[PDB]
Amino acid sequence: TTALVCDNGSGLVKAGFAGDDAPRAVFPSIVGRPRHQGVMVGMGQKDSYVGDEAQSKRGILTLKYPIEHGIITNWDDMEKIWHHTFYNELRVAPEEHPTLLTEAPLNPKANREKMTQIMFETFNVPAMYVAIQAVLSLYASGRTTGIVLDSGDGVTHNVPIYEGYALPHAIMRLDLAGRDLTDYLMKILTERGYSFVTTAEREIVRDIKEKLCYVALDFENEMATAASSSSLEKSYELPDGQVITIGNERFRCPETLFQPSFIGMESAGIHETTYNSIMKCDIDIRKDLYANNVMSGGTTMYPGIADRMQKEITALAPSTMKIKIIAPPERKYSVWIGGSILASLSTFQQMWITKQEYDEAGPSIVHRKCF
Amino acid sequence: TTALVCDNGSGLVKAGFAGDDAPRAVFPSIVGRPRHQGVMVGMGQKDSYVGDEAQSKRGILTLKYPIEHGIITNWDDMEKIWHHTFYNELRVAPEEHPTLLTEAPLNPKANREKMTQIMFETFNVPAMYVAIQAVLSLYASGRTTGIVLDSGDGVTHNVPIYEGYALPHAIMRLDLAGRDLTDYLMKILTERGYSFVTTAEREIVRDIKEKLCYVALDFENEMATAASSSSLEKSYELPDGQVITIGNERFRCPETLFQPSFIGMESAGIHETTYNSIMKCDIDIRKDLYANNVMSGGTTMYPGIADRMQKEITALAPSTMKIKIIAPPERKYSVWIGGSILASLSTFQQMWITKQEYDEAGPSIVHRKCF
Amino acid sequence: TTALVCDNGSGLVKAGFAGDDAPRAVFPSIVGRPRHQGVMVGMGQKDSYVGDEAQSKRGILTLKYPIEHGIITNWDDMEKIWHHTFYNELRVAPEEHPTLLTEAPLNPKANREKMTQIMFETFNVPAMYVAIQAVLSLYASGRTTGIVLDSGDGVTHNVPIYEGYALPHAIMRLDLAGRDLTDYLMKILTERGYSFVTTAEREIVRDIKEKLCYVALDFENEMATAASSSSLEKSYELPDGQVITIGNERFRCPETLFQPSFIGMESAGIHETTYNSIMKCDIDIRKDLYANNVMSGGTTMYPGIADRMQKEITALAPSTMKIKIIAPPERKYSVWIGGSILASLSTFQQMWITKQEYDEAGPSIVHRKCF
Amino acid sequence: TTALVCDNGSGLVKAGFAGDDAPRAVFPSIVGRPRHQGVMVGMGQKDSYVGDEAQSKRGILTLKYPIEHGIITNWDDMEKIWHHTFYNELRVAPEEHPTLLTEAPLNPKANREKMTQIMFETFNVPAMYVAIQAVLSLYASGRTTGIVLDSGDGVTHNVPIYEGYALPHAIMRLDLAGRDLTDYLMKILTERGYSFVTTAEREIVRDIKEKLCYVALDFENEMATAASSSSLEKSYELPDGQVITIGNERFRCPETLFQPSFIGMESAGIHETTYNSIMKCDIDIRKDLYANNVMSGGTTMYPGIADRMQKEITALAPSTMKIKIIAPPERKYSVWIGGSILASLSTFQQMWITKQEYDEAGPSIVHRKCF
Amino acid sequence: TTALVCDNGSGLVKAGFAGDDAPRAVFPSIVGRPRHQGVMVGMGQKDSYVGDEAQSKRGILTLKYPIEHGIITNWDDMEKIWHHTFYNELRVAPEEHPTLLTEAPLNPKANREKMTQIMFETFNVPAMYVAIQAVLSLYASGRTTGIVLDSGDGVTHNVPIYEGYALPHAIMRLDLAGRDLTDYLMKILTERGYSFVTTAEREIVRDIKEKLCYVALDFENEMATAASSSSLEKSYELPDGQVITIGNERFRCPETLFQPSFIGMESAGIHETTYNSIMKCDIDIRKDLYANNVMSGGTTMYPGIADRMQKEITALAPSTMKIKIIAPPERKYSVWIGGSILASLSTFQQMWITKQEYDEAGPSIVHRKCF
Ligand SMILES: Nc1ncnc2c1ncn2[C@@H]1O[C@H](COP(=O)(O)OP(=O)(O)O)[C@@H](O)[C@H]1O
Ligand SMILES: Nc1ncnc2c1ncn2[C@@H]1O[C@H](COP(=O)(O)OP(=O)(O)O)[C@@H](O)[C@H]1O
Ligand SMILES: Nc1ncnc2c1ncn2[C@@H]1O[C@H](COP(=O)(O)OP(=O)(O)O)[C@@H](O)[C@H]1O
Ligand SMILES: Nc1ncnc2c1ncn2[C@@H]1O[C@H](COP(=O)(O)OP(=O)(O)O)[C@@H](O)[C@H]1O
Ligand SMILES: Nc1ncnc2c1ncn2[C@@H]1O[C@H](COP(=O)(O)OP(=O)(O)O)[C@@H](O)[C@H]1O
Ligand SMILES: [Mg+2]
Ligand SMILES: [Mg+2]
Ligand SMILES: [Mg+2]
Ligand SMILES: [Mg+2]
Ligand SMILES: [Mg+2]
Repeated sequence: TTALVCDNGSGLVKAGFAGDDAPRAVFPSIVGRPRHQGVMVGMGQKDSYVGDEAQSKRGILTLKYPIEHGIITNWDDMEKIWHHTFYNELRVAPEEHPTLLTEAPLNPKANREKMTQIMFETFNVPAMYVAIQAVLSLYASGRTTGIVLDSGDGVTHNVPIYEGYALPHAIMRLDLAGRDLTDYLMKILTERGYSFVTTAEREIVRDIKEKLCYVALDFENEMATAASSSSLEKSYELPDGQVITIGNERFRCPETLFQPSFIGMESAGIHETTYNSIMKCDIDIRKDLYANNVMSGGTTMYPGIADRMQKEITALAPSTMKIKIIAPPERKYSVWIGGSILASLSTFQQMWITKQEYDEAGPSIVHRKCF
Repeated sequence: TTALVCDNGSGLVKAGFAGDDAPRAVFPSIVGRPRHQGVMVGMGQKDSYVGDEAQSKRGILTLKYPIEHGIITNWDDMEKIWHHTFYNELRVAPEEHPTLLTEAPLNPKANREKMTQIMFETFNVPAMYVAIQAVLSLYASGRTTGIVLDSGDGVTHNVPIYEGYALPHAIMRLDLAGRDLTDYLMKILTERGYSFVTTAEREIVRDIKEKLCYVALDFENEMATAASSSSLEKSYELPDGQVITIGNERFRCPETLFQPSFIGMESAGIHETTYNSIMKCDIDIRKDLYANNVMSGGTTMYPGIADRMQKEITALAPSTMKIKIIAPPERKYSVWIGGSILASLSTFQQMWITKQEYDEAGPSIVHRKCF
Repeated sequence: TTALVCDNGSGLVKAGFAGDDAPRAVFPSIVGRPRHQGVMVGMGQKDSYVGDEAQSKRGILTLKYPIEHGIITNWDDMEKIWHHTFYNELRVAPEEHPTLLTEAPLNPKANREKMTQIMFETFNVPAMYVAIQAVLSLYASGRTTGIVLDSGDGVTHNVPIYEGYALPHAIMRLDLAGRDLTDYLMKILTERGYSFVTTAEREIVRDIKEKLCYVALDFENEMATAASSSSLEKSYELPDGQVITIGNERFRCPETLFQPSFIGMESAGIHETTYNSIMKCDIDIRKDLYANNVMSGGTTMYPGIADRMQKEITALAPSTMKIKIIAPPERKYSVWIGGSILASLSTFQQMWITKQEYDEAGPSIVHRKCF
Repeated sequence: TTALVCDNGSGLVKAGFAGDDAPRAVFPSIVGRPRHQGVMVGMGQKDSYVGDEAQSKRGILTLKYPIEHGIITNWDDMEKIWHHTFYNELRVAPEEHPTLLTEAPLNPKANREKMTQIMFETFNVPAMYVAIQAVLSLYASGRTTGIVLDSGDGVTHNVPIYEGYALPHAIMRLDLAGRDLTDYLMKILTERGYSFVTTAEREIVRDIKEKLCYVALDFENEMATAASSSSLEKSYELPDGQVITIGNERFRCPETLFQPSFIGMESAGIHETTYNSIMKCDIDIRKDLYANNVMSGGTTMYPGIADRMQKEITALAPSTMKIKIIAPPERKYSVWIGGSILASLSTFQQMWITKQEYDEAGPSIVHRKCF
Repeated sequence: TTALVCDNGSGLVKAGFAGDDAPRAVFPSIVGRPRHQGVMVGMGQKDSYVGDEAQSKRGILTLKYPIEHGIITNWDDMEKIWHHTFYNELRVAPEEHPTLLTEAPLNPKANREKMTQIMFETFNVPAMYVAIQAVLSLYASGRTTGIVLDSGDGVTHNVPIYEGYALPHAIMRLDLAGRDLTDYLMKILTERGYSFVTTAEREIVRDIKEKLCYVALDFENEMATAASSSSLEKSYELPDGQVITIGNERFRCPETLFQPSFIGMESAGIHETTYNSIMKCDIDIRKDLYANNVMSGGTTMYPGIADRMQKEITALAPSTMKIKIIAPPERKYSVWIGGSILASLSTFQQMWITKQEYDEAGPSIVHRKCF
């Protein structure tokens, strides 16, 4: 019949039917209340703005993100986003089609149980599933081996997979993603005197970094060139028509991926975290993981991120190993296309968690993995 | 049934029923006592002249204005003007029809409380409301976005509105208006030897500026042309039949709008005040305000005021922004037609402050804004 | 070398060199033609009488005043008065010494331009200046702060000054002065049956008020005492030897200063005009103006005018403010001594309008104020 | 020898030698031009008034503040203030003594580079340093741990410090300070009809809030008491001698500290910002920060601000934590006394940026932090 | 004279003189560098924190462990820990007293040679020895037979001993210890949403498991009780004052001892490893080993670990064998007290490796075992 695949993670909700080549719905997943004055409810001024209208009428709204570090925080408000996706954006009657929800690894169980209970209680979904983003992201390439390095707006995580088996003892999760690169760019742009404070202005810095930034191949040489010369400097126009000149900051923001120290995060970068998750694995595997290192999600679409990563992990692993980094076009949709394949896969149809089965067996059903 | 809308501000009282295309009553709102001799009360010489009779029999009267800078000063005398409006000019029995009164922003609370208490105590109005002139002025265009630049005889003020929301943190109010341009013209006309002193003669200079004056597109070029040549000079006939020649003064009076320094007022002009009230607003809004800059009220009917304003704000804001200044015909009635629409609007009928509700909840009721 | 200072205002021409303690020339500034019969010109009967001879041979002459409300009206006749001052009274050759002319504020520009053009055209003055009487009047005290309340025969005006700066937005000018008090006394003396009609008889009432009148401290008590008793009555001898008894009228004439309604003038008195010109000024100044309120000119030499004024403004201003009214002796010469100081002041010598400079730059030169 | 410490921030310049117990110079740091008329430069009327003379002769001057939100805006005019401090107020020859300048955190680099370049170029300071106000403010207590909550006229900021180490990843900066509380009081005082407009009148509201205001312990109870009763009302005398009655407004102005929504600022209050900057820090630290929460600067001298703050953060943090707020007397001088200690500290003498070192190494020297 | 015994293994350094009943020094053996900012070395901020100060000032430090799996990794940093132990903690002059160092079995020879070379080169120890922890642990009981099951922070190992002879062909070593149980608890506590990431937070989970955890007698029954009921749940307070509720996790962490599969370790548990090391031994011995099964070290102090172990090995070995598990109090000090006895034993004094003997015979001396 149909299946509805939703990348439910932080930032863009991607949703729309399986059996299609691209998402049908993509919208920022923000919720906004009128800031300046209490709502003129007697005249019917709508007090909630979710998804697209919020960004369209950004300046008057307290834009809240209801998913923070991949953990759903506001349950009253996340349900408004699902409400909007099914009834307004897709215009699909949700009681009729199964829904494949997706999650980060190593989340609190309570978040999966609430997310399930709502879908069975208020939307009355007929059948449902919660998958892990890094596994779906692999089907999108057609491969059955690789270390899926998945970035995002909220959570970065690695899931090595081999011969279709999933290794659950070497999943890694960082808390480093586009929201932390945005909160860093908002701090390094004040060195030029541009000062963004409110959430609406954050939704402008979240657009600067999308276009202007690029990953410096060698960070310590570009910190020379950006000091001696101004061919690196580039200019961008704000909504009001004022022009920014962004210069040096243009490549320091993605650098924090590789140096989490910059943001105060005591961690390995993403290059040391892929390498650690490989070294943790058995010695027999590693020559196959090095050859199949797949990337997905935004904050892995900066120009040249692959060409740096491959050099930077090459500097760690032995020189007898060829290292190829599979960064296909449309990484932004990798997880959704993985859902659009896996939901149409003829073997999968036994894994759906039928509403009846949850109603009788109780919420612990959701943690089963008879995959 | 009906609603009575009154522009109660300084200068012309505009009044007459909602559901009509134009005011039914327009009269100068002056009060006058016989000056020269104490009134022959035993013979019944009427000692008060309000509205039209005062201007008709101007020369013998001490014309007082009971509203000064939008603040009602004489409570004994303002009530004579409402008395005259309801009983003599409209000939409407006021106990029967709700009345929508209008106010400047940032007025003292005490002025709204007295104005309410009189309407409920002596006129016994059945239901009443006090609105802000710059919000009503926007409905008159049908728009739901724009920076309402409202001039007048007493108070100039800006109210940006967006998507029907009102931003109350960026209302600005100046104290610069037709009464200050009149008091300036009375001072620059003495350079030609015409000297107007009494209030009756002020009600002649208040008519000179209405007809003779115009806004110079470029002030510093016209101060050349008016020096080298006399095509700029123009002539006007007084009530007694003597002819004035007004020359250079003809365009210096509206110039004080843009240069409040001229009148001793330490302020931005109206071009810097619209621009400041825009810059104060959030960056996301500003491209929409620049496109919807609405004007209202007299002292915004001088020929070419729009065509200067648009150049003068264009000189401030970025050159990527189109700036359109919406100065419709009948700016003089914009606020009244806004009242004639808003009072007939089907959603508004819950906002009336019923007499019973004020009688029980006490005068603090008038500051509520469940709009 | 020298400078010639002239109080050119209405009534007494005061003239004579700077660097002296008192005017050298003081004379009534009247012009007179033989009234009764056309002049016996073939026998050489002199048809013009200016200054002192006119008053000396008053009774046969149509005494005209060539300055009316501080505006020069007869240009053919005012030039006779300057002619007489330089050649006959001072006996000074005017081509040789600079002349500091003085003016009322808010005069028509044309009056300053004609007054300049004559001095450069017919007298061929080498260098010249036109100052404002109320500024000069302040130097006479040595102060650099105060509200200069300047009376006169023609024009009353206020000029607040502070720290040597002049505030040009709070100059006030009334049209109320000794000529209007004379024309009022000529009307209230007919209540006793004395009737003065001709201009010569006006030059007698202008001498009655100088001696007999005084300012009543409390007007409404003296209108009692003058009704119940006759210690207030006083007697004066006319030129022919007839005795007047002036009684009640003795203090009603200066009262019109404080109540311009009496003369049909719709105005604040001088006590409300000083107070209005203070209230107009910035709040930071006012405690300094109240302490430095200077008086000058005749019609401010009536006995007790200061002691009333100080009570009458004390009744307006707040009771925390000390109010001191600086009425020095020789108020009549205050403006002239101010000229005799300012013309000898070493900084001033750059402000002279050299004849060459007017000849080349044209009559608009006279309005410059690089003071 | 000596060291000159200057709190260069917005509002009061505090300056005077290290090794003393209190500033030797304290003056408002305003610059003023004569407003009403263009300066009589040929007579030598001084056209600039900085520091004390400006406030002394307030009413005639366009008081500009050359530091706005801690960012120096007018470079031509700020240099007049340093000129006045060194040559006129301290009468110290600046080529001879090192100067410790102080700054807000997160300022634009360009502001530090200009501020340095001027001190080395025009004053020719022999050696100089730019420190951060919140670090110096801690030495003033003698502590080596605490969350320095520093308010001011321009910028509020938090700097947690622990064991003498500075954590640079949890500095927070708001744009909320005495200038915004003044601009709010000027808006809420119009509810009583007092209307202050010009900058001179702002320098009176900036004195009202200093004396009359106090922080309400419980805002929502005092909004009851101020409604039912008038023991809360208090009265104050203006320079002219008129008395204000300030009532309800008396405690709503400091409330905006805790509720930035009131001023249109979308932010946490200062109570949520200290708590956020603590929660951001590592879990091991927090019990030590709660015990050492230091306050400094004006707008942290309102009566009872500490006793509210301690309750309001106690409502957030866990109840097992004792919270002590160290608000010593002379918070106004905390930063200056910190400079007077740190500039005399024997270890510091290697951190001075010698003029030679800047001349050779170039302006990037100023961002080094070999602290 | 004296002898200095040091448990040099991972986690707590235990040190202090032989001939005493308990260690004199016990401290975490961590090394820490300031994380957040490069050290202010010119001011003398100490850049190294070892032992107790590191844990005391935990939150600002990158806590590194210099011993990893019983192998010394950082030679520059381990020497700082010996430096601190001898000079600061014991305050003993090390050139004067022999030192008995202790080691895991089956270590790389290079680790013993470096450890020896440092003690003879930089500390200049007069005489020294490296013993094996599991042999010393037996003397602590006074027994001369038993299978010493020694746990720790780094290495678990078995050494069967019989009649004082050591069997070197049945030493077993696992890589499973308190550091792996900590890294597992940090992963299972995220199921409740508590997420510990940094090393400082690891030093809090390393304290949770010390107090809250206990060994479930029957794991599969307690996984029932913890599902049906909440008497098992227990609560603990963090340093900041926030309370954890730990529940189910409380007994799954020590379970990984018995099921190394849980941590991804392909191994027998400790119950199968004691049993394998017994079965490997000759049939004549085994009835004596079963009766003398001694435990030592932390991660063998969890409540009830003995009472489970004895049941779980009883399930393997024949039912004719009595099995007694000798878990005395103060297992944490067993190895140190074994050193404090063996170093005072009169026969041992010939086994010291004199400095002279190493200087002449070369580093291969350290592997001799003329025991
Ligand atoms: N073309 C791009 N270049 C750089 N960054 C991008 C680009 N597109 C999106 N991003 C950023 O990547 C982040 C995550 O996007 P996305 O992968 O859609 O999140 P999720 O996968 O959780 O929906 C967002 O901050 C987004 O702005
Ligand atoms: N056609 C005109 N041209 C110029 N000025 C005008 C014109 N009509 C009115 N004005 C002046 O505008 C001022 C305000 O008029 P109005 O807008 O009616 O005041 P309000 O809106 O407060 O009633 C008055 O001084 C009036 O004389
Ligand atoms: N002693 C006096 N008492 C009252 N009024 C006087 C006295 N002297 C002069 N006046 C009147 O004051 C008027 C103005 O005189 P004056 O100040 O000389 O005029 P101006 O200053 O314009 O020359 C004249 O009417 C004069 O008669
Ligand atoms: N006693 C006081 N009570 C309340 N506010 C004060 C007091 N003294 C000063 N202020 C206000 O605090 C603000 C900042 O003062 P200050 O701390 O000197 O600024 P800075 O530290 O930047 O020099 C000013 O607006 C000042 O008026
Ligand atoms: N009372 C206890 N209960 C449970 N575990 C403990 C206890 N005390 C210590 N541990 C843990 O045992 C581990 C090893 O401690 P220890 O035996 O001192 O190591 P070593 O013997 O190598 O010095 C450490 O992780 C320690 O936290
Ligand atoms: Mg994603
Ligand atoms: Mg109007
Ligand atoms: Mg005079
Ligand atoms: Mg400060
Ligand atoms: Mg041990």
